[PDB]
Amino acid sequence: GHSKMSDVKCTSVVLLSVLQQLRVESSSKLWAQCVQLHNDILLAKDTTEAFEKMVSLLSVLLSMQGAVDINRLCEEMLDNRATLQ
Repeated sequence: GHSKMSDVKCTSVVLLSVLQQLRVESSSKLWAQCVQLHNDILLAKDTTEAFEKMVSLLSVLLSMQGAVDINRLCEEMLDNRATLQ
């Protein structure tokens, strides 16, 4: 059974077309541990602050994934997205 967001065309595509598109390469159960939750995150709040935070998770998670400096020098796409993302 689907917990939320049951067939809405672009469940498990949107964040793959943005984050892993260049940041995180391909196939990491590590990264997927947040790429799962992004699918549910689309109905978090409102279409902005939902999807926004769906990008948030992975940007923090990229640290354990292999990053040391990808917060601050990347906040230009999160904080200068939305002062929120």
